Amino acid sequence: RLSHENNVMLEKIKDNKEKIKNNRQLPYLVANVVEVMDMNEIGKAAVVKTSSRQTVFLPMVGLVDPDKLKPNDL
Amino acid sequence: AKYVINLKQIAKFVVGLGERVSPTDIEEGMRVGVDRSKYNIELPLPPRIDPSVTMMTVE
Amino acid sequence: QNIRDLEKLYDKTENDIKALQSIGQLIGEVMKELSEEKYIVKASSGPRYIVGVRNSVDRSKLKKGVRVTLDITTLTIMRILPRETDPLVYNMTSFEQGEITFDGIGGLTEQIRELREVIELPLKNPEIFQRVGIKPPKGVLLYGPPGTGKTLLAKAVAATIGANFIFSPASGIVDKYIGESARIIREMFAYAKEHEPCIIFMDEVDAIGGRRFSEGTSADREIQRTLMELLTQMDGFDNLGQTKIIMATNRPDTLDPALLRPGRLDRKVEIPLPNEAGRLEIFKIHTAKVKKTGEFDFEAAVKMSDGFNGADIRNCATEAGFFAIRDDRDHINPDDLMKAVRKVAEVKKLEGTIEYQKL
Ligand SMILES: Nc1ncnc2c1ncn2[C@@H]1O[C@H](COP(=O)(O)OP(=O)(O)OP(=O)(O)O)[C@@H](O)[C@H]1O
Ligand SMILES: [Mg+2]
Repeated sequence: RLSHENNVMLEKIKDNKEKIKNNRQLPYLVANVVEVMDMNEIGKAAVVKTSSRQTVFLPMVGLVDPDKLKPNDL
Repeated sequence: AKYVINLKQIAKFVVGLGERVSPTDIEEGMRVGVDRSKYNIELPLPPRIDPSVTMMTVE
Repeated sequence: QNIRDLEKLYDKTENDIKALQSIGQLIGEVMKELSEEKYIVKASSGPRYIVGVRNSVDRSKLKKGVRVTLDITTLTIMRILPRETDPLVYNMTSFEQGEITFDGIGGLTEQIRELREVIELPLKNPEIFQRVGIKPPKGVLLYGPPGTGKTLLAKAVAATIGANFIFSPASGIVDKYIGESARIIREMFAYAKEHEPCIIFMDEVDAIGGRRFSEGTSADREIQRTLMELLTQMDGFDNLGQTKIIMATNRPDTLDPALLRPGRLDRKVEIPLPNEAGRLEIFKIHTAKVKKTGEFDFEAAVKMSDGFNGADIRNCATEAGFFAIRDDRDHINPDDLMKAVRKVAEVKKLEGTIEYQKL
């Protein structure tokens, strides 16, 4: 049971990483994180500030350490 | 390898190559002929020179 | 812990997928309530909009100023996001800490009292300021010769006393784009109103403090707009609630008289060159960590260090440490401080003869 489950879940991890890969494609926009909030206090949600002058809010961030984002972090 | 491009005032995209330029032909400070759609580094260009410094060259 | 940690990795990948499904939302500012389902919201891009609100957002908490989130496609209000802190303000208040305390400052004891009567007294005893009837002071323009403690005092104030400190460089406000040299000041003063008490501290203000020109260039004209924006948010058509401003410079003469008026900049604490007994405190403070190896009677150094200004004494300590190294000795000798004092005093002639007028 454990062997088959582990062998299948390694492949499903590879599938998840591949599904991540199909959206981590260039080009990206570059934004400076304005401030990171934990909206659950009222799950980390940041407020990026794109170089296109748009201050886009995010319901939640992903693919990036939510605790390792500081103001003025490209 | 990823390249950070600083379109004058439209954006500050981060972009890969465009297969028409060797990866070692691009270095910091060079001007890149970035593709319009699905931006890419296509053609490096000579460094920007001020026009007023051009006619001061006797031909 | 194979299976459990693999499940944890699965939770991480699933969170990544959920983030992949999510979408962003624009941020705007509500400026009107046309109806119960029609709002006039600004956008960070700049254009205004007539936006319909959702059904779950509490319509009561929608007045001029509240930040809201806008869906990118249909431009519909989604959330009730709280007030904003500009990143160029957190980058200011998030300075390291500073390890020096009021003990580290020597000689300066009367001016410390004068500064603390405006920084600490109003913030911790607003009752004597009532029956006596004095209007609480706002500004404290520290000024003096270059290198006497005008900045170290601010570091001590940051470490000691308390209150939300905002260290402000002079040029760290000026930006290339139009108006941003004043929006930064506006957010600086707005953050204080939501973090009372605040001890906003500019520095080297003679950059944006110059006597406003009458025929200056374009650059000197946009700065004057910043000086106006700073000037109004101290005595303008509004009262600074609980904000104290500390202000430091080396050349008070090149300061705009409108900024120098008593009423905007209150008691002008002056930090002078250390004088005799003051210099002994400086020598004791700066030559206490060093491995002293003698009866360090600094009286000769006190006599010779005439006109020395603070950090210079620390430079004599540093040069004495260097001279001890020159002989490979591992601790300074009382006759090596003398050489360093002489060497620093000779260099002091290179500096211009520091002149300044008591304002
Ligand atoms: N009273 C003092 N006791 C001990 N050290 C002092 C004293 N006053 C100044 N210093 C020294 O001064 C240094 C900090 O800079 P300083 O206070 O001289 O700058 P400043 O005069 O505020 O500068 P600016 O000319 O840029 O406004 C430190 O090395 C500190 O040891
Ligand atoms: Mg200073």
